[PDB]
Amino acid sequence: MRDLKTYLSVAPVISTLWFAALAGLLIEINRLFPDALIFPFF
Amino acid sequence: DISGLTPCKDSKQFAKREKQQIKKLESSLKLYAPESAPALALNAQIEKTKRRFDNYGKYGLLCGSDGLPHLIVNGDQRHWGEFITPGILFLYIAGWIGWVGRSYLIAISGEKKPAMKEIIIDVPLASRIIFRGFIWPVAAYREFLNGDLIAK
Amino acid sequence: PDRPIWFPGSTPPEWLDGSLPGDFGFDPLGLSSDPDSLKWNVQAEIVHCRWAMLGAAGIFIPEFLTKIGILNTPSWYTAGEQEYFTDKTTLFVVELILIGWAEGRRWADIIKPGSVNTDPVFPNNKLTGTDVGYPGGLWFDPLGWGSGSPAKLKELRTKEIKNGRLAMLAVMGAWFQHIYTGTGPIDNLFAHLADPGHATIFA
Amino acid sequence: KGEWLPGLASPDYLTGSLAGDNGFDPLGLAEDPENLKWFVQAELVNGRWAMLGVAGMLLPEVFTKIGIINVPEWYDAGKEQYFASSSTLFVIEFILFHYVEIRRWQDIKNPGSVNQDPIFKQYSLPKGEVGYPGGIFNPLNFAPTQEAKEKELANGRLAMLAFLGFVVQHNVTGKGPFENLLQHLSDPWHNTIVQTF
Ligand code: CLA
Ligand code: CLA
Ligand code: CLA
Ligand code: CLA
Ligand SMILES: CC(/C=C/C=C(C)/C=C/[C@@]12O[C@]1(C)C[C@@H](O)CC2(C)C)=C\C=C\C=C(C)\C=C\C=C(C)\C=C\[C@@]12O[C@]1(C)C[C@@H](O)CC2(C)C
Ligand SMILES: CC(=C/C=C\C=C(C)\C=C\C=C(C)\C=C\[C@@]12O[C@]1(C)C[C@@H](O)CC2(C)C)/C=C/C=C(C)/C=C/[C@@]12O[C@]1(C)C[C@@H](O)CC2(C)C
Repeated sequence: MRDLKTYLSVAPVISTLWFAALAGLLIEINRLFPDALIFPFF
Repeated sequence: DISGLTPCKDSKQFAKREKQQIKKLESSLKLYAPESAPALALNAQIEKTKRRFDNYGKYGLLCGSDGLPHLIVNGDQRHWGEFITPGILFLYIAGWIGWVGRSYLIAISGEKKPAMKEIIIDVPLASRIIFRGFIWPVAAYREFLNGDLIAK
Repeated sequence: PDRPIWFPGSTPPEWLDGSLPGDFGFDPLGLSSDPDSLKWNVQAEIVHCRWAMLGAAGIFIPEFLTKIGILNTPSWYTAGEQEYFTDKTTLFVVELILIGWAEGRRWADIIKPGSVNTDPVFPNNKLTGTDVGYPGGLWFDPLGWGSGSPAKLKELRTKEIKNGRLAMLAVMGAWFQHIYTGTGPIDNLFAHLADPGHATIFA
Repeated sequence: KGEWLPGLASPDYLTGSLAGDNGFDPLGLAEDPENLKWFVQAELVNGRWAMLGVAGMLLPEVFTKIGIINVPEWYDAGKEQYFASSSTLFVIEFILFHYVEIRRWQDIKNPGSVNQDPIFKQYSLPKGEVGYPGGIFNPLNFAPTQEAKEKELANGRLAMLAFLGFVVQHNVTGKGPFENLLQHLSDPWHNTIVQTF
């Protein structure tokens, strides 16, 4: 378990997990709000 | 209004462009059966286009002569939401990221071989460091005032 | 050492001794090599066992009583669809706050074994538990059946753990049976008991 | 002193000497003593103003709902016409606050330096701690005991939270605070935030 956790903390794996999470969040945000060109909340 | 620009609800080329897009979509829509899924998808596309044009008209942008919206980066109070507010948001996010990275680097600099910590990140320390970026402007201002920001 | 194991004739893992209640040496994936992982897994298993026991009881008692003419409760699968005196969001928020207080207390107990044994408001009331996961006290052990000889305590803990495992299996079986077949679990049991051969999963 | 979160060790820099100490600093802001002093003064001022603000936007609404004096709401209090234009009042406030805040800043930088009156030289403030001038500022001669400071800090924190709630719940719902509370009390289970949207 220690060695598996150490391997999971290597740079490419952490990078791909972080970027997958970011891409998913961005895609979901763009799906909920389809188009956006200016900031209209104010 | 500004630099000879017309409000986007008044302009006629905007409505002309909307008409062309709707006609182009309906040209392909006419092929499939009414009950088929492609017809539903194309109807959803048409509704999305109409909603987008309505929102663009509502938000008060200024289309030019060609009929496309233009952005004003002067700082005029009527057009602060086009550039200035997203700029502030981006600056906040970038400062957060930079502060978190610099804090992690300084934290791991103490050990004997920081290179092995860079190539193999440690998760608990980074998790502790990450949430301190929510208050990055205050910490940066105080560190600048003290004199810990710039190396000597 | 000589206790029965899950696979007779095999070698139990070194990190599984047998002192823990309900220990049979079943850990082929090595998910609890680290002692801290062992503590966390034990706490999670205990919580899961208790919650699933409550869930299995609350699923299978009203359905059986509805099979008889005593009760008229609806199906457990459609319970959330019905209407109540408040919106589901408000009930969810109130439940979230209420359960969150207790879960924070339990988390504080897990992190530090002896920091939440006293009533914050009145310092007179105390909790008499001395083991993590077994709060004890008058609130969670009014009858006093908890404290006792180590052998009796281990036997009771093993009974509870086995019942909880069976309950977890029961709840997942009920969920999968309802989604696949489309009828109440008691109906499935009666139909299978009527015709043991043909009335099975292969139908 | 007390622990904000049970089971969590208090930060090493917070030793409990300061009044209103509970070890609440998860983000590590007050890791330097100078930052600690500056933030102590800032927390005093932000909150000493907040109590007055909350009272000003709360009490008149209650007294008007009773039916004694008809006063405009706190959001609409700026539209009403007064004996002078808003610009003149703003300029006067700017000048006076400039003077008093520069005096306070000079007190903070060098303690015990601006105690002396600049015009009538015979009057001076008695020596004391920073942030608690005393003297003329304490006309009733109340002892600055630690318990009073703790009560003041707790009241200030509550007032800050109340002001934030006022602002947010008036932005979301166009009505005022007291009418919002009355509406919630009319039917508690169908008037919370989650009921709206
Ligand atoms: C750790 C954070 C970090 C920080 C705070 C800085 C800071 C800075 N960079 Mg450097 N840089 C970094 C990483 C970082 N860099 C990396 C990874 C590279 C290689 C791609 C470079 C290559 C680089 C160049 C080529 C230049 C700078 C320059 C600058 C300066 C101006 C800002 C700017 O132009 O951005 C420029 C930013 C980029 C080109 C990319 C950096 C953003 C990366 C993708 C993210 C870093 C995040 C990191 C992975 C976080 C890990 C922490 C986590 C484990 C907890 C400023 C001192 C400029 C300069 O010299 O100004 C005087 C410049 O010319 N940087
Ligand atoms: C619900 C979660 C759960 C959890 C956390 C545990 C946890 C534990 N078990 Mg228990 N156990 C469970 C349910 C669970 N059990 C069930 C349902 C049974 C009956 C089959 C048993 C029977 C059992 C035996 C016979 C033994 C243990 C033992 C242990 C301990 C060491 C093994 C371990 O590291 O597990 C950690 C486990 C996990 C992290 C859970 C998730 C694992 C993956 C992600 C799940 C894959 C899902 C699953 C395969 C899908 C099934 C679908 C469903 C419809 C059936 C530890 C306290 C050993 C012991 O020492 O006893 C004290 C041992 O000998 N358990
Ligand atoms: C482990 C957790 C657990 C959970 C989350 C639930 C969850 C629920 N229970 Mg179940 N239940 C459990 C364990 C659990 N039960 C156990 C161990 C038993 C055995 C005693 C039961 C026996 C049971 C009964 C006999 C009833 C429920 C009902 C309910 C449902 C709504 C009522 C409510 O929750 O108030 C807490 C619920 C109870 C503990 C019993 C009190 C009955 C409540 C107040 C509802 C009465 C409303 C009425 C029947 C509906 C119409 C009103 C009328 C004016 C028109 C909901 C699905 C009710 C239902 O079926 O609604 C759809 C209900 O009648 N449960
Ligand atoms: C926990 C006990 C348990 C019990 C008592 C039952 C009982 C029943 N199930 Mg099964 N089932 C279970 C677990 C259980 N199930 C689980 C966890 C799942 C999810 C994978 C299923 C999924 C399932 C489906 C999808 C269907 C049934 C069906 C049925 C009935 C016919 C038997 C059959 O065809 O085999 C099917 C059995 C399974 C796919 C796997 C069961 C094996 C698990 C590991 C049992 C372990 C329990 C224990 C050791 C055995 C005796 C229990 C006793 C001590 C109380 C029977 C009443 C069929 C039905 O509707 O009958 C008409 C049906 O269509 N079951
Ligand atoms: C000053 C203030 C309000 C002042 C209001 C005033 C003057 C109002 C004036 C008026 O109303 C009147 C009287 C009458 C009206 O007619 C006119 C106006 C003009 C409208 C609020 C401060 C409000 C201040 C607030 C809410 C501050 C909140 C801070 C928090 C929660 C910080 C938390 C943490 O920093 C800690 C403590 C430790 C870290 O480790 C972690 C984090 C989380 C970073
Ligand atoms: C908590 C839980 C678990 C279930 C079910 C949980 C199950 C089946 C868990 C199974 C785990 C397994 C098999 C793990 C196996 C292994 O990990 C080991 C042990 C060791 C490794 O070496 C090998 C592998 C294989 C990885 C279930 C809880 C259910 C609840 C509260 C239900 C509540 C309700 O019903 C009520 C009362 C009334 C309804 O109206 C509403 C709902 C809400 C529906």
